[PDB]
Amino acid sequence: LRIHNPQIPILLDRMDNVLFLIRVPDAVQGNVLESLTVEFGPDTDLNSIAELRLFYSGTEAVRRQGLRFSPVEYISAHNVWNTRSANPSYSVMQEQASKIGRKVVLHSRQPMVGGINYYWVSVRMNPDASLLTELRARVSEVVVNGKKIPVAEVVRRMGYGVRHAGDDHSMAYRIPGLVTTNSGSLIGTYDVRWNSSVDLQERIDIGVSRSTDKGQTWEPMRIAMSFADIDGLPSGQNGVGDPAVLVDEKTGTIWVMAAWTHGMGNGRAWTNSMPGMEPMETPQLMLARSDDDGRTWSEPINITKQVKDPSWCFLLQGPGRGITMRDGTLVFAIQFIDKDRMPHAGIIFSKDHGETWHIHNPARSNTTEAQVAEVEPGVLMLNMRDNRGGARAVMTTRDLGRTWTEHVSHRTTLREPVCMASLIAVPAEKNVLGKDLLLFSNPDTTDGRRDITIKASLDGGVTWPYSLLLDEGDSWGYSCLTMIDSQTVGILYESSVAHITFQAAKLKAIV
Repeated sequence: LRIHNPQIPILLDRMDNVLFLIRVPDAVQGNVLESLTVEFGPDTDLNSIAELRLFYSGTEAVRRQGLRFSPVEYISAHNVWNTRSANPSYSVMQEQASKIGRKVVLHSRQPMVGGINYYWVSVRMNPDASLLTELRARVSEVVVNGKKIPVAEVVRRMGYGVRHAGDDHSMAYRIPGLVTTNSGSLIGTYDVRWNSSVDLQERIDIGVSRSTDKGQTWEPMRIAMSFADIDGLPSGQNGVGDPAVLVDEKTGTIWVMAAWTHGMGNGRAWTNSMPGMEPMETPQLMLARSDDDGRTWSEPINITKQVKDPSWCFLLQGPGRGITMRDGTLVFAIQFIDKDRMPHAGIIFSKDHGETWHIHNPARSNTTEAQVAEVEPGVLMLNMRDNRGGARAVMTTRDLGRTWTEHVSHRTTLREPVCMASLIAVPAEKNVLGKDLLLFSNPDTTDGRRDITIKASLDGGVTWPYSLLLDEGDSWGYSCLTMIDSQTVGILYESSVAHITFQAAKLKAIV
């Protein structure tokens, strides 16, 4: 008998969350799993827990290869009819408890099938529980047919599903970006993929979720940018996506940069984009600004003619977030497909608070999505998705992209499955550790998007000896980081439990 505690976020806004997965390998037909006791750690706040229920799932398919802790996904992150509770057709509730003591006993009575039997324990939190709650629990005993068969450290963390599949009648949400305003508000940005999860071209708008209480609650979604019916073309041929967001820091202005595709049938923009300058010729590089803390958004500003070389097939921002430099320069990461269809990553910047923008030179060939951070005063570090595979490319520039210098961590220190990644810099004076800090988040693998992990470095990205695993499950993998306050990191990412998941974690739990 085995018990697995999955390292996945426990969502405050869910009615079910997988706490324990239980596989009974070779049961005797008719034997009853009579009781099961879960024991919470001494420091666990029991007032934060609303409910605990035991579920009996069925048996297993005979040809399913390997040790498995479930026959199917119990709680869907894609079923637009229910992403918040367990699918009743996969799990049969055996008992549920609302009086949560230090120990909670759950009973079943189910006769049980010969061979593999699946059980699991769900936990529902109070919707107002602290997002910094750490939940330590274990199955202290299991009783099967009168016997206390043996059972044989996982720290669970909370989250909030800022966007679920089907929310507000949108099939999917993707490409998260996250920043903190000058007033302490959190701005979450993302694709609103209405008809499906497919990339541009399609009906896609830029959505914004705003929180003023460090992520405990999120205000209803706002459409910060849309071109639904610009020239009478279908909104499905007027999509805008892959947003990047930044805060000016001196002005307080919030900027969102996104790529608007016009026409293009129902094909993919990455391969159908062609050179030129006009909207019908090539995708447009668009900006939208908010000067009231993200509540209201301006009409789109088209900066294509400012920075796009006519020979490029495609110019777009690097999705996620941008930065303000110490000297006031606003900087986004950008990527462009050149005339030969070779992609390059770079940076776009403005020295006049967003009124005008400039691009110098590409950092590296055959790279796409990137994020930029100021490791040292006047030194920008570009961390790039590299098509060669296996590892992030890392380069630094002191002249805003005129010349680029390889970093020692380049193609070495940060593995990836070729996926978007987030990088931010936190000055010593702005965090509880009192040291210059880099924070990095991506799927910590070389193959497959899973194991979303925050990594920290105390020596400018040469070494990353601190990490925090957030999500075991498979996901679409994109993520974005910000500092909530001096003590806590916030991450908005595509998880195995919600299309757009927010989590907060104490800096001291990582370092």
